[PDB]
Amino acid sequence: RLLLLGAFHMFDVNDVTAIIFVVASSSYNMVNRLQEALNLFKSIWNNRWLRTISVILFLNKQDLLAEKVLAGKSKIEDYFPEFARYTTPEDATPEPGEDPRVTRAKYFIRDEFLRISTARHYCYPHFTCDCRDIIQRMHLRQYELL
Amino acid sequence: EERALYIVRAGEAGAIERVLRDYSDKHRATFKFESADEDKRKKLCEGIFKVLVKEVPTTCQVSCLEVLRILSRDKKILVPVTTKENMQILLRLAKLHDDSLEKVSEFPVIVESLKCLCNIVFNSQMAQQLSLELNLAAKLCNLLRKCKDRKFINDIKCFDLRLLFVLSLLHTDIRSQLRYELQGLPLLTQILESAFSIKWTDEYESAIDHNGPPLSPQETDCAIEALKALFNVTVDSWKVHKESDSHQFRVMAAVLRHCLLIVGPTEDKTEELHSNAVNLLSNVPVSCLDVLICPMVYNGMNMEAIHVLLNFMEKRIDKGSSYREGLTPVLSLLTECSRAHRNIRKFLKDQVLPPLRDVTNRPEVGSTVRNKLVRLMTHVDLGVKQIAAEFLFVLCKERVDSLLKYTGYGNAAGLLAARGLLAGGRGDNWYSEDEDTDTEEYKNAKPNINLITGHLEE
Repeated sequence: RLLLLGAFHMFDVNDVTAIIFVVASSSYNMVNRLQEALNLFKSIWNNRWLRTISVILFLNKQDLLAEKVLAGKSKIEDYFPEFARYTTPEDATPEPGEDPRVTRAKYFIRDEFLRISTARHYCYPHFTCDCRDIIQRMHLRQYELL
Repeated sequence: EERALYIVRAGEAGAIERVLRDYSDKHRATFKFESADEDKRKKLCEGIFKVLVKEVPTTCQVSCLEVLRILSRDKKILVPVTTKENMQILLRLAKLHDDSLEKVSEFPVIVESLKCLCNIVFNSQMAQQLSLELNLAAKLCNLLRKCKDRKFINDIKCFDLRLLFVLSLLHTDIRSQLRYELQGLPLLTQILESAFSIKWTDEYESAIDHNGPPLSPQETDCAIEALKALFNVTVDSWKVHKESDSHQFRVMAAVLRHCLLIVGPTEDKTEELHSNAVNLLSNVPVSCLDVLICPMVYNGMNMEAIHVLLNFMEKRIDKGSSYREGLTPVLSLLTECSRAHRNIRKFLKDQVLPPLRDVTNRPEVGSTVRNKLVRLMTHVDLGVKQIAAEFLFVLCKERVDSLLKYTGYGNAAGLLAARGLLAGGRGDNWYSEDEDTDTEEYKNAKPNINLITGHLEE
């Protein structure tokens, strides 16, 4: 059985194998909403009665986060001061076909959860929410004038 | 610009050549312009077209076209020079009206005119409408036909194909005429076959010499341009298919299979050629993709192209940049090939997922292909992780238990959540009857294996 603490036989709210945790990735500017989620995750991860149970993490509403970041009316630095001096990890992959701001925001949001777990059970984070258009857009960007 | 125009208005043909050669040498590598001298550039550009009307030696024409190509890099000065007469002059100079190639001294003029046309068409949008009204694609195809087999006409072919690629990328009606009313597929396929020098042994088989010399940069450039144009030609209509086109779609796949088994002059050119070949292969209907295998062997067949594709995918996985535009096409192609044909799936299963012998370490810790593909399943990009999970799902005959045996429930949660199989089960397509394939060590260990992590834990 799998417990669903977020908001095989899966039941919400000793026969426990894994935990599925769901949070909204675009709630960084609501009065915060990521702070409560991170506090809850830190509370559930350090429990002594769950020292052998793994956690699967779902991060949905990614497109809304991308739109909010691209709009520019709201900035993460006004809510998370440490974001100003953040540097990308060593396992990051550059994406020339995307705006760097959304990539940095995604990596920062993942690392916020990952550092709690890294600092025996494990954690698995998953982001949740066309090949023709990807190639066509690439051709238009790499064209060089003679 | 002031000295130039002063002499340009003068008749004499030596001074103009020297002035324009000096101007070309000075500004040969400039791509940024200032707004202080816009009018002085516009006046010179207007004078250049006025000069080209009269009859002048070839040396002056080449210099004028070079200066015009240098000046065409700026969009702000292309407003008052995009009329019909200028485009007609450019087409006349490129022999698109005058369609004779009996003189060898006029080739650089044609090349320069094609370059100027490419620049002007890309920068200006009125030029696209004028090209549509002037029937440019038909004349380009006529020139391509007239260039069937001769000598010293490689650059003309490359820049003709480049102009065709630009026109088909920017405008849709021209794409429709090229696909349907102009018969571009056989012409481009013949161009590719002439580039590769393909000799047929059977209806859809070609002779391969493993000790043959590599290609040349000229042929590599021609092939790259032809593949890039063919991608745009066949992208408009692929969801509708009828039996009348199967022969033409199979010849193309045979040519591409020949392409996947050769090498270029350097490694970068080879990678570019193979990437463009994969991009074109991604458009062909799947029911015509069975000519990739001939009667590395599996069940009395030849399975080398799949090995080449697997090595390409692994080498692109090894580097850690541009996963969205460097991994999705080949993974999608492999998945679609495996889903429809049996021999390809059975050959890939025992190469990517050999029978399990070691359960001491975690699936994502290691340096094999399986470890890399499992590590790719938790990326921050959606398409990459989805296609990476779907490939391994297809290779396991769409059964949940066989997937959890090799990757673990933790790494496979995304696909199970997306497809609704989050509580077990199987897919919809049926492949064949289950068989036993278990190693002896795993049978002893199996009772002490964690489902979520998928390894034997001490």
